[PDB]
Amino acid sequence: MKLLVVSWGDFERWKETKYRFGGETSVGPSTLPILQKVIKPDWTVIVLSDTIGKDFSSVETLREDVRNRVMDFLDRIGAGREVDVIIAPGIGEFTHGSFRGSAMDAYYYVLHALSEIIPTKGDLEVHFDSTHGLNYVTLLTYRALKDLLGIAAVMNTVTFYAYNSDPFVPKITKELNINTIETTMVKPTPLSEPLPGFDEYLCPYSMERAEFVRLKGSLNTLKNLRKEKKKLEAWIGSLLFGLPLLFLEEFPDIGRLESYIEELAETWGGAIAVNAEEKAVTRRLAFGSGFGTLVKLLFQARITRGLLVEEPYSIEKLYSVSDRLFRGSTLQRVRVELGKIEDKAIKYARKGAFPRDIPLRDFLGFDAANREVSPRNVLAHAGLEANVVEVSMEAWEPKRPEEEAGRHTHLKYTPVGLKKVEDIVSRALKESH
Amino acid sequence: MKLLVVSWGDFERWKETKYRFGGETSVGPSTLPILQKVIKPDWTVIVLSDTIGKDFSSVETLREDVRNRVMDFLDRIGAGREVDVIIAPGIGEFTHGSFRGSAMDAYYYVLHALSEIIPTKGDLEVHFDSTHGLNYVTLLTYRALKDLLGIAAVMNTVTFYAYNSDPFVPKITKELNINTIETTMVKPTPLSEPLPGFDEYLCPYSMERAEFVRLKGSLNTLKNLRKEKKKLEAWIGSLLFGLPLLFLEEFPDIGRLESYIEELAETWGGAIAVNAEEKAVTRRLAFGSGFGTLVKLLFQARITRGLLVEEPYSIEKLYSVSDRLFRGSTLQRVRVELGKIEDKAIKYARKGAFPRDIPLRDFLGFDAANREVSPRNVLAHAGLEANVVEVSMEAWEPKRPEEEAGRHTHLKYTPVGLKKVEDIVSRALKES
Repeated sequence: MKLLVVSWGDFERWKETKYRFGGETSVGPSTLPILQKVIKPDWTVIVLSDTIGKDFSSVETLREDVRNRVMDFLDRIGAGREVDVIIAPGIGEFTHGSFRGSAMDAYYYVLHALSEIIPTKGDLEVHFDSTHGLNYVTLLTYRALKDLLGIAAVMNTVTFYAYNSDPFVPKITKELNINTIETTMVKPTPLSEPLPGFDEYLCPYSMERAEFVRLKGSLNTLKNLRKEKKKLEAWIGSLLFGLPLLFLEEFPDIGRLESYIEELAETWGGAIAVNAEEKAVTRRLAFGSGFGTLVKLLFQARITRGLLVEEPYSIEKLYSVSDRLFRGSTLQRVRVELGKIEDKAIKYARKGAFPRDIPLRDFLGFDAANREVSPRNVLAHAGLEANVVEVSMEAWEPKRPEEEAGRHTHLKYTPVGLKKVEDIVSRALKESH
Repeated sequence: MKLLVVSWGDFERWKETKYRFGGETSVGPSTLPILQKVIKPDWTVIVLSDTIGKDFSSVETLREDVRNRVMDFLDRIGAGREVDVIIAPGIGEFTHGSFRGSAMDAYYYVLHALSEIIPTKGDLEVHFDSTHGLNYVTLLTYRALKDLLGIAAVMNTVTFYAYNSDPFVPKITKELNINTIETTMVKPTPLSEPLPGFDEYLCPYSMERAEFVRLKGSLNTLKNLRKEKKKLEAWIGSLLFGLPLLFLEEFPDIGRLESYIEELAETWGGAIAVNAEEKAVTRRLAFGSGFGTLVKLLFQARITRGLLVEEPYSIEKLYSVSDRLFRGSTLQRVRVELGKIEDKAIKYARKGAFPRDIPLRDFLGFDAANREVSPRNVLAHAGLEANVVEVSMEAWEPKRPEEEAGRHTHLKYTPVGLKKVEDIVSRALKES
C-alpha cells in the first residue's frame, strides 16, 4: 500500500508555475499531478479547511460546496478522481463568511477521518505533501498521521516521506523544486495513554451550562465507559508492558468502540449551528482528548484483531502472538517465562502426568511464602504471575514432548486473579502517564 | 523551567493588529509580547530562515544582516533580553538573493542549535508558536523540538503547548485570538536508532565526487567513530533495553562527542560558497541523519550524566541508576535480576564467605554446558548474563546482611564478555 496525503489551503488563489520532482517536470498551479506521476500512489487523501466554503444554508451543503470545488480543480489539473476529501473544521472571520469553535477540533476530526482510511492490514508507504497547506492544519494533519502510523508499525512496516516545494516568488520563480524534508522508518509506539475522566470526551465551546449537561447526560458512551474503562486500560497496558495472555483475555469489543466514537462524533456534528443570513458557523461542542484516545484505541484493536483466537490459550499461541506484538528485551523476557512454564510441562509429560485447573504456583512448585500479588511480579513475569494464572495440560501420548507440550498446555487467569492484574496494570499505565 | 519557542518568516512585512490570549489583550505586529506577558518564559528562542538576508559579502555578513534587523524589531515591541535567535539555512530564489542546499539542512541546523539551548536539568514547560512561520521551517522546528524533548522526558517531566492565532485576513480582521492547538505531556523516548554508515554524516549537495572523497578522508571525526561506533550503539541499547551495568561501562565521553559535532558543523559551514556579484549562497555540503544521531546522542548523555556513579558498581548503585532511567515492566525486570544476585550475596555474607573476582555463573552456582552467550539471555536478564559478568564482594563484619550486601557487592563485565555484549546489543539495535 502507497498512500499520498496532501494538506491544502485556498486552491483557487494559486498561480500557475513549473515543478521539478523525481526528474519529471509539471506546468500547473498545484503539486498534486507530478506527485501522483512520480509516486504512483494506491490512494490519495486531500486535507483542507471548512473556511473555503461559501454557503451557510446548511452544514452538509457547506461540505458538498467544498467537495465540488475540489472535484472541479482536480479536472482543471490532470489529477485523478481516485481521492478522499477530509473537509476539516477550520476557524476565523473571512469576507465570504465566519467560522468559530475549538481550534483543536481540526486535529480530532482528521484523526477520526484518517482512522477510517489508513488500511489496518499490510505494510504502509506514506507520502505527505505540505507545500500548499496552512501552518496549523498542516501541523495537526502531520501530528494525526504520525500518531496513527505509530500504532500501525506495531504489526506492519511503515515508511513515511514528507515533501515541501521551494518557496514561491511572484515573477522571479521559474521552476520550484519539490524537496524531501523527511524520510523515516516509523517506530512502533503502542497506545500509552489511560482513558481520561468524563469531562474530556466532549466540552462545551458556546453552549448554556444546562443544555450541555443534558447532551453529556444523554451519551450512552460516558455511562458504559465508566464500567468498561479499567478492562480497556488493562488491554492498552498488555501491549505496552509485554503481557501476551492479558492481550487475548482483555481483547476489546470493536463494535462497542465503533459505537462510542460514532455517538460522540454525531453529537459533535449535530451541535454545529450554521446561521444562513449572517454567514456564520458555530461548533457549540469541542472534541476532547478522550475522543482521540478512543479513535486510537479502536485503530490499535483493528491493527491487532488478526491475532485473536477462541478461549483455550496454548503456550504455542502465546509464543506466536508474542513474536508479532513485542521486540527488544520485552520480547525476550516473555520467551524466557513461556520457556520456564513450557519446560516444566515437558518434565510432567515424560512422567506421564497431565495436571488440570492447577494454580501456576502449584504447577512450578513454589513455597508457601508470598501469596500477595505485587505489581513487581505481574510486570517482571510478563503477566504470568504464579498466584493469578491457572494451567491445564490436555492429556496426550508423548513421543517427542519437547515439541508437543506447547500445543497441549493452556494458561488462564483466575476470575479473582484477572481482577488483581487489571488493577495493577491499569494503575501502572496511569502511573507512567 | 518555562521555555518559549516561535517560528518566524519576514517580520517587517507584518501589519499592526490586536491579539487576545489567556485573559489579556495586546496591539502590535507580532504575538511575542502577549505570549511573553501571559506565559512568563524563563527563556525565549526565535527561529528565522536566513533567506531574509540582503548584504551578500560573505556568510558572517548574511547572519549579521539578519541578526541586526531582528534585534531592531525585538526593541520596537520590547521583547526583553532573555532571548536566543537561530538563523536557520533556508533555500529558494528571492527578489534580493538566491540560496541553494538540501532542504533538510534547516532540520539538522535547528536540532543542533536547540540541543545547546534546552536545559538538561530539572523539569521543562515548552511553549511553541507557529503563527508567523513558513510551513516547512515551522514543521522541521516542531519536529526538532519534539525529538529532543522526548529524550529530556527520560529523566524529567516535560509538558508541551503549541499555539497558532485566528488567521490575519487584512480587510476584515478586527482582533485575533491565540488558540492552543496542542497540549501534551511528552512521553520518554530514548534514542532508538543505530549510527549510520560513514556516507551519512556529511553528503555532497553540489561538490564534485572526487573532492568529497578527499575531505571525508581528512575529517578526524569519521576515523575516531570507526573505533567507537559499536561502543556508542551499545550505550544507546543500554537505555532502550534496560541494561544498567552497560549504561555505566559504555557511558560516552561528552567532551569527545562535542568535538565530533563541532568538526562536522564547522566543515559544513566552510563549504558554503557565497558569490557577492551573483547574490548567490551555495551549501555544497548537506548534513546527513548521522549528524542528527550524534546531536541526539550528545543530548541523551548530558540529560543522564548525573547517573554515572563512581567505581566500583555496587548492586545498590545499579538499583539507584535503574530507578531513575527505566519505567514499567523494564524497571520491574531489572529489579528482580539485581534481587537474584543481592539475595545470593546475602546468603554468602551470612556464612562469612566473600568471593572475589568470581564469574556470575559460579556466584549463582550454574550447571556446566551453557557457556554460549545468546541475544535472548543478555536482553532477558538486563545484560547481567552469567558468562559475561564477574562478581566481587568486599569482605566486612556483617550485622544486617540484608542491608549491607547491596553496598559491598560489585559487578563488572569481563573484557571478553563486554565485547560479546557490545556485538549482541549493537546488533539488536540495528534490527531495532
